[PDB]
Amino acid sequence: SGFRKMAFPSGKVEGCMVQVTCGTTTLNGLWLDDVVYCPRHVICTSEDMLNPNYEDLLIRKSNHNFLVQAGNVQLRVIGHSMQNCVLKLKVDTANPKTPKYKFVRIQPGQTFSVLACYNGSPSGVYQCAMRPNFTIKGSFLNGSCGSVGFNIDYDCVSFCYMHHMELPTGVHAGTDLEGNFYGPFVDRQTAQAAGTDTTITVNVLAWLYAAVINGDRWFLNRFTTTLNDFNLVAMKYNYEPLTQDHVDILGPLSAQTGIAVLDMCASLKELLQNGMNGRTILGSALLEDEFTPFDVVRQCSGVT
Amino acid sequence: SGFRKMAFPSGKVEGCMVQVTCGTTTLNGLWLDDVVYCPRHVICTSEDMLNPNYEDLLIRKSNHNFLVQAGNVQLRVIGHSMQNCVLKLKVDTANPKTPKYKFVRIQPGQTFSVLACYNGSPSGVYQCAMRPNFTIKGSFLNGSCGSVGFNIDYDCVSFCYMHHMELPTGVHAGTDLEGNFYGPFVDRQTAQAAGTDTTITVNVLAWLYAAVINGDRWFLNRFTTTLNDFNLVAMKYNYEPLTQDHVDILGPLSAQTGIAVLDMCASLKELLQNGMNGRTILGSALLEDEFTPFDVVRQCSGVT
Ligand SMILES: *[C@](O)(C(=O)NC)[C@H](C[C@@H]1CCNC1=O)NC(=O)[C@H](CC1CC1)n1cccc(NC(=O)Nc2ccccc2)c1=O
Ligand SMILES: *[C@](O)(C(=O)NC)[C@H](C[C@@H]1CCNC1=O)NC(=O)[C@H](CC1CC1)n1cccc(NC(=O)Nc2ccccc2)c1=O
Repeated sequence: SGFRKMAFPSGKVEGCMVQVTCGTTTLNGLWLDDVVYCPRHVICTSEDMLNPNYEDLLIRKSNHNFLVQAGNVQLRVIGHSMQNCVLKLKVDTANPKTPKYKFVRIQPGQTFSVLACYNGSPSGVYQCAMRPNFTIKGSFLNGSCGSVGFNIDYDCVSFCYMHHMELPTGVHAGTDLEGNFYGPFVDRQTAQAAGTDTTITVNVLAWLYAAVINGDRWFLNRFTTTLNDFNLVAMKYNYEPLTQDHVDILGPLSAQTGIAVLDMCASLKELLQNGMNGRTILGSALLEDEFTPFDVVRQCSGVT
Repeated sequence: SGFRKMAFPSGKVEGCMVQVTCGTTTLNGLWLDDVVYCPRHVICTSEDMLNPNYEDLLIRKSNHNFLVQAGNVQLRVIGHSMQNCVLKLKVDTANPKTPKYKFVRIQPGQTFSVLACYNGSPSGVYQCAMRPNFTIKGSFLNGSCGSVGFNIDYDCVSFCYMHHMELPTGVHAGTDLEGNFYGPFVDRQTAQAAGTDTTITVNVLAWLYAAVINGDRWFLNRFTTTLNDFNLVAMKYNYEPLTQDHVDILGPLSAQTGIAVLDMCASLKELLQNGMNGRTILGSALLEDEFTPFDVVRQCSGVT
């Protein structure tokens, strides 16, 4: 049994990761078929970062300015296109190991695997969630940019994130693979703080269900509640408003544990109102909100 | 910046994972060159599990009893050998994608990546530590057995663990790739509980150093201490005795933060004696002991 923060295998993505060099700047690229994707700020100097005009910066740039390196192989750029905040570089080769793939923009609450890369080479993989504020709590050093976040349907890799910037609080922002930022952020060295970081209620309820499954159950109260009731408690503790689909979604888990959603909503309610009082649910001494109902099911089923 | 529990890329290991079927039982195998490694309890029936005599069970078994499946390919077994609690199956093919590899037995405190597998296909990867008791806190369902834990030196994969059983408390035990159990455990369905789970002191000190680096510093006290002093506090809170090498090892971190080891030993000392009082160091409301000094450095350097 047992339960951990666990990421999708990285093998399929690994072999799509290449180094991109334009001038001084060097960051990571995603190579699918004969296109290579990268953050457009690869063309920016440090003096530009303050206030860049990417179109204008693009004038002076040509195919030959972009050094794309796949291990020890210098892919020939033969065409370059900007899309929102991504650069796409047409190359003369197709990636032999392009998998079945897709670009998806995820909703806030949804989780993905992040393969961290420095110089086209992967350092590590870790799982995180798209937070309500639209930020992520990543692990990212200078060089990391152009790393991507993904899910797999054991066949088709789904690309949701590409990393661009770090923010106050030491959190992160980035783009879908069409280069639109999650959240009202821009690629610019300017003051742009995050909003209020709210907790993903449904995700916690899943974590609590995962505890029951596993055996931790001390938090299980004898009371029930209402949706309206609980949502009136939730806003006080900056949790996200729990809806009916959210209820629907927790059904299978409810099914498996024989604990109605709304009873679990009341177990949580007291934990908000009374804290864990220095006990540990599933190892954590905090309420974990970075597991989707699906993420739990994956792990309490053995899906591959 | 930011800091996460992060696992080595799984790509190289992924392509060494195969399904092994002997009778009803079906578990995972590691295929390197022309040998396939699996837990020997693949030859056990449920009636055997109670008390198995593997030698005796082996008599009735032949090369043709072991179905090794690499995706949709039925590797020909041509020789079978038992080593402690592992089965090695000689096959007529070499694994095309065998990486530079090694078998290492790790010490308690050392961490590795676990690639969880069901039916030769990987479900997920996650990082955990070999605990002082010699157990691991894994995520493992029936089917998981024969999954392996590894580190990579970005070249050479080092194999340290292969998963066999789950224990009371919902923790796990297993073997090096030579099939010797970590800890005084046997492959048998019998009563065999773990010992006292102690905390890996040095690992926590690293986590604390990772906080300072990142920016969390509220726990930094104005006091210092002694090794003997702190170790007298540690035993009370079931932490591992901190030694001089452990001090030596924390040097680079000390170097980077300009905080002597022994000052950090005093910051910890109060946290033991006073608890976090419902604050969060690096997201966790608990003292995290599953990061090696090296693990921190990797992540606060960008090693690949
Ligand atoms: C990325 O460009 C890269 O890897 N390039 C090789 C880089 C990655 C980040 C740096 C360290 N960790 C990271 O995730 N990101 C940037 O340098 C980024 C460039 C974007 C396009 C404009 N960037 C530039 C300038 C400033 C910041 N962030 C801050 O300094 N913000 C901040 C202000 C106050 C307090 C805390 C943070 C930035 O991310
Ligand atoms: C493994 O054999 C497998 O995957 N086979 C296909 C399997 C994996 C575990 C089952 C669920 N999670 C796991 O990690 N392990 C076993 O079945 C294992 C076999 C070993 C060789 C003897 N095994 C058999 C019998 C009993 C246990 N453990 C317990 O039931 N122990 C226990 C007692 C009391 C309280 C809690 C646990 C066992 O692991």
